[PDB]
Amino acid sequence: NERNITSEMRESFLDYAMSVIVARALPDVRDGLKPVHRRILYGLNEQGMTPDKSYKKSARIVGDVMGKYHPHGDSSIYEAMVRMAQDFSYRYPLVDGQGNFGSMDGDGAAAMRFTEARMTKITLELLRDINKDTIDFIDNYDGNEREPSVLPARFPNLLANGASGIAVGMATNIPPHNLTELINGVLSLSKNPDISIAELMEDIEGPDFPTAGLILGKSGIRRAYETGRGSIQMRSRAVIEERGGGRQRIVVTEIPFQVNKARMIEKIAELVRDKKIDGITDLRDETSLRTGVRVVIDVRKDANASVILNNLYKQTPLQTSFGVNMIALVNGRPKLINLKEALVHYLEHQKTVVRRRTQYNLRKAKDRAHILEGLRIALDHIDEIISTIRESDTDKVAMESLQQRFKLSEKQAQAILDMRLRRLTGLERDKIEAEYNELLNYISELETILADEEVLLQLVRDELTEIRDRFGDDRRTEIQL
Amino acid sequence: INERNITSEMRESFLDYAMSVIVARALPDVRDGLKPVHRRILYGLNEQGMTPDKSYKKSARIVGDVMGKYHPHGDSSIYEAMVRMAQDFSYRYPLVDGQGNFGSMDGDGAAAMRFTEARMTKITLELLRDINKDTIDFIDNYDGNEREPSVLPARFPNLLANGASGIAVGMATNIPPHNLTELINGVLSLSKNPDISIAELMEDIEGPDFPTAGLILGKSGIRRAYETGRGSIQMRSRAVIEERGGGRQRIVVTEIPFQVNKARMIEKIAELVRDKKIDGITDLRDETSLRTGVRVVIDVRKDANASVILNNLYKQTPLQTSFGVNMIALVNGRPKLINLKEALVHYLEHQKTVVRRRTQYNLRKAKDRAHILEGLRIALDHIDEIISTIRESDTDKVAMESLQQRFKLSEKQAQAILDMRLRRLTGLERDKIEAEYNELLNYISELETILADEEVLLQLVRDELTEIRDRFGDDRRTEIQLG
Amino acid sequence: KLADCSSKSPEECEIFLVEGDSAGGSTKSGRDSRTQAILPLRGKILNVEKARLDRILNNNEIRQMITAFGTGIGGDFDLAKARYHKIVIMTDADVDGAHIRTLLLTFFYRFMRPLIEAGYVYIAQPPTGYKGLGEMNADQLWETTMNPEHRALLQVKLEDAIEADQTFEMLMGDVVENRRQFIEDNAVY
Amino acid sequence: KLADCSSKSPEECEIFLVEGDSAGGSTKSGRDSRTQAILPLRGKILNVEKARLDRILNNNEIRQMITAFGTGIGGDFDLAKARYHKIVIMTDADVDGAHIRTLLLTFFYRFMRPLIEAGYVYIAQPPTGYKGLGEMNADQLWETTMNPEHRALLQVKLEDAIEADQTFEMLMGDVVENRRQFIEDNAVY
DNA sequence: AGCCGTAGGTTCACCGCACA
DNA sequence: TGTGCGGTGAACCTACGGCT
Ligand SMILES: O=c1ccc2ccc(F)c3c2n1C[C@H]3CN1CCC(NCc2cc3c(nn2)OCCO3)CC1
Ligand SMILES: [Mn+2]
Ligand SMILES: [Mn+2]
Repeated sequence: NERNITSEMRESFLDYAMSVIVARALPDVRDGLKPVHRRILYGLNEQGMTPDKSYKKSARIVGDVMGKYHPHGDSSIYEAMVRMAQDFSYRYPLVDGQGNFGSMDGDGAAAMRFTEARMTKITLELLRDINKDTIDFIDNYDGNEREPSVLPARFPNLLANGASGIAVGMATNIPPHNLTELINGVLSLSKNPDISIAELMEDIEGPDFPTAGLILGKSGIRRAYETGRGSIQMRSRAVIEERGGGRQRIVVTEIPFQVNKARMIEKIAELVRDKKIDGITDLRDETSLRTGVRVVIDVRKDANASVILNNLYKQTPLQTSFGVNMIALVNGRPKLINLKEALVHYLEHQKTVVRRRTQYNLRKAKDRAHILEGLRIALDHIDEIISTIRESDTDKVAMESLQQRFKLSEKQAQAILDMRLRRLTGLERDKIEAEYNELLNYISELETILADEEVLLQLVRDELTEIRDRFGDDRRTEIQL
Repeated sequence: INERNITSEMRESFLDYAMSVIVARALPDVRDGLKPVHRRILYGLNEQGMTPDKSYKKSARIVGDVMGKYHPHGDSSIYEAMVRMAQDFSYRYPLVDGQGNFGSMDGDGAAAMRFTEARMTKITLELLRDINKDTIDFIDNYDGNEREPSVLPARFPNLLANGASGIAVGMATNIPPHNLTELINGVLSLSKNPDISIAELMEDIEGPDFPTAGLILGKSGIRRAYETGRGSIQMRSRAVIEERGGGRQRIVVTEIPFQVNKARMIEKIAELVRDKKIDGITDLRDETSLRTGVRVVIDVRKDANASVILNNLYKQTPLQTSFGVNMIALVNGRPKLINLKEALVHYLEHQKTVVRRRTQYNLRKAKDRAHILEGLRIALDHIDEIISTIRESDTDKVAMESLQQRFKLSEKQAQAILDMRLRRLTGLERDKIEAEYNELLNYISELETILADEEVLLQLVRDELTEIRDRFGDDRRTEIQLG
Repeated sequence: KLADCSSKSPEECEIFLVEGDSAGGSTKSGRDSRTQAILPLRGKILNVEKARLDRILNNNEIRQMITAFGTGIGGDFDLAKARYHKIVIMTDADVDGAHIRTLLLTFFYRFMRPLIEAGYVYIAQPPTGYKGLGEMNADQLWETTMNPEHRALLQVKLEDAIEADQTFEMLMGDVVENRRQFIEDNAVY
Repeated sequence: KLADCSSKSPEECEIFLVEGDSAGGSTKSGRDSRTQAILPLRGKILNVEKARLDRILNNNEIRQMITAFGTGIGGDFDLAKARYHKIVIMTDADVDGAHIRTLLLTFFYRFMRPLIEAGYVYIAQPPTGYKGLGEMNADQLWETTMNPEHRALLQVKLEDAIEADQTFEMLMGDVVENRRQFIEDNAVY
């Protein structure tokens, strides 16, 4: 009935601090997701909103996620889903959206009633075999549902899409990467547990932003990869060209990651008006859906456009630094990780997922084989099978007689009873046999995988290699010396 | 398509908007007493099995399924509409069961949909009863991906029971709520006398019955409304004069008029005292509690006549407000001003149609079932022959054809035999089938009997109406004082 | 709130009027920012036929339209000062969008009548099957409704002033009976 | 914004602080309006340990609380002018509710410290398993949390003034590292 | 007058951390 | 000083008829 103010402060604030750290702002090292992002993807998976199906309503998606898994504001859920659909925020979008989904100018997405969404083809790789006992499920916030604790994640999502998060007492800032480079890096690690950062960097050259652009030098990247912290200087793609007659202009076609284009432009205009920068006679955003990003900066006749550009880098977000701070949840706890640690935890997560899948496929195959052996016995002595059932007054007595006479299990006897008459036709009888033989080979194939750790690891390699070829793409961000 | 005359554009855009509002938004249908928004809500609750015996379901999920499948409009319109149906001060017979903050008489809005949960009320099951027995016409939805009902079976006279108020284009509607016991009795007398008059109906339906109780002054306004569909009814709060100590008195209000915001009424009373447009009032408190109930206290000055102050309060504040009855409802998809009888007539005809279409449906379903059972009897009596015929057949098509010609069976009969599981061959199934078939023949006869005689059908509607009455009928809440 | 275009030559410039940001978003992303300006409003706009001048001049959306066009109103209306030669009404393809179009035309007729007479007011024809413009992808909106090579724009014409004056009175005016009579005599269910 | 009570005797009056109108509704319907006042806020409040003096006095929610208590702040504080002998913090039963409590406690300790010393500040205890008070029925909120007969109010007591100054500075102050260290030392997973 | 209730629309307070 | 992103929270236009 009495509460000490010092204790109340320490307990309540810790309660909040911990919750934001482990269940809100920080991503898991295994799937690179936050709880809201994982809940949105899972919602799309359970509702079967696959890329082959048509676009589903954002309202229903958000409404289901909120009620079943995410006990928070609908605006937070919707905004997180929208961000996953933006090709300027996500190096490898996770949500395929229809309608107004926002712009590089900071414009928000249309109200959720108007927009529609589904998974992208790559998101299927995050969810692959999630129902084959690969990952651990947990109780939802109210004990009425079940949710995944982490995703199979068949591609290194944490490093591919990166992440930004402000928590309590810490924050996170991981940049996106090229998928082809990451997978190659992972392949090297699997062949060499003692590989160095320097060697891993032969595969992974540095960050790769969806908005392309340039990176200056390899020192910042190296520092970040080695320690988990480092400053990386980003720069816009800019060229100087003539526009007649004797006059020049600066043309920008790529801007730094996370920079608002409209905001950047106003900042330039502000400096021109305040006379803090000399030589600019006109500023136009010629960006078009059809022509791409194009920001034009007219230069005064005879003024040096190269000097003006260098000045814009110093005073406007035309050059912005990305401060790497790689904090992720490892074994549930926040931790500062380096490139190798991140790759190690992801590789180890891939081994467990493939082993658990194999063990699941095995159990189910054996259970089906057992049921097929029951039906095969039934087909061989179908006459006897009928007589046993015909002379039985109840199902319970029929069961017991079938088990007794044909030395069947309880499951086998039930299957025979559930069998429809149509199963007796020529083609149907041949299907039961055909399935059984295929299943025996399959069982054998799966046992070969579990009996050898190297074969398992090779399968992980082959499956990662398959995704690299299908979803792997070219580098967008140029890294200059 | 180069040009467009401004006048032509205005007429054709405007009539389009107006027509939509009139027939698909603001006006209720005379058959089920619902506007599309509410019908779509109740239907959504039924499709997901959100029945009274089930747990409450999240409001956000409800709104989201309804918005996506049936109602392509803002989420607020849907939510707030569901919220109203859950309030005991808005609906004489609530249609929705709510858990969480669902508003107040003081004008407070419901809590955000993420916090609330809802489900169907027991009485709502009666609106949806027999919806899956071909009683009502279904139509395609706004995009063509779903199906929705044009009207609900409405096993109780919902339009008059809960009433409605809507503002459309070119017209509006204002139908007060009524007592269910009274309504059903009226419907009964009408089914026994097509020539029954308004004055005779009023022997059953004494007048409106508000969820907020209170009083009504006179019968002239009520009579006019029932006779023509238009009339001004004077609603009055329930107020008493009692002693508070030391020779001082107070006015105590325990019931207020329908659709009147309590906090807003109180503020207007405080305004009159502050502006000195009324004298004798020393204090104004709102003592309303869950335990106490509605209780507004108005302290009178010592020796001042409290009855005079009350009278003035009625004239000067919403403590006495009038309900302007304007009974416009959709009759065959057109707006129409109707009286009390015409409303009961169209409702009774809807009930006669529903129950008939129900009996016709059960009859088809039964004949189909008897037909299948005949095919199963032949199969079990000659099971060995049936089994060899299937085994010797390579495909399903071949088996079906062999069964049809060898055993004199229809396509459906043959299919049901193929779908039949082996456990259906047990020793007691042959007798179990014979029993069901016999029962069905008797049942088919009972259904044909009803459809061959219009009086047995009408009487059946009466029994089912009477059954609703006894189970859901309650006491009158609003007292009608004369005059 | 106005999202203007680059050019300042009103003959080739045009301004699109949309219901809000959800529609404005797809519009801004699919437009040609060189000659196409965008003004997102706030849903249902005031019916000038039922409102008095003080009420009209103080409504935010009315003020922005006046400011954006640069023509002034009533007797001060100067056509030579227009910033766009194409004022395009592009409301959503639903019955409420049709109603906002009537509310806009009402305003243009009572305060910017010469603007219509010059053929400066147009009507976009977005495809049906969408609750709002926000539901469409930027390219789909551009190719079917905004691109001058493929789009079909409806130019508003004034034939008979007397009949137009009566039509605006009957439908948008305060007398409900006339409006009820029109509905009855023309409604086809 | 303040929904005050009937009685004007502070000795028996109390004021419940809730997160908003969603929670406020269940609160207003379930209380005793004779002695129970209710002031709904708008979520996370300004952190006074990080914000400047002028910003705090200009903050809309901060002013409403001071006006509600009627005691003034800092040097102009007067306990005899207290409108309620019980200031009850009743945030939602979630992590974000616990955080808002600390924010309010921080506010009461830096500007109305004597209010905590006099035993006027209380912490309500709503049932767990509810995302907010708006999710509860009026009656169940009253019986479990607000009913003097059955509620378990926790009285805030100040023990050590030195340890308290160091706690508020550590948890709510502008220095991140001290707060990170506290988490590392006290975290249990 | 506003207010009854289905409709179209949207804006701005706060926390938390690390970077220029 | 202001911004990136998941969180707590809420308001006020309008049409319509009737009465680093
Ligand atoms: O309080 C305020 C105060 C001011 C203000 C200003 C501008 C402004 F935009 C808004 C303001 N607000 C609130 C906000 C307006 N709200 C209305 C309702 C709208 N609903 C979203 C939604 C929820 C769903 C759902 N679908 N859609 O289905 C799934 C579960 O829940 C969300 C925006
Ligand atoms: Mn619209
Ligand atoms: Mn809360």
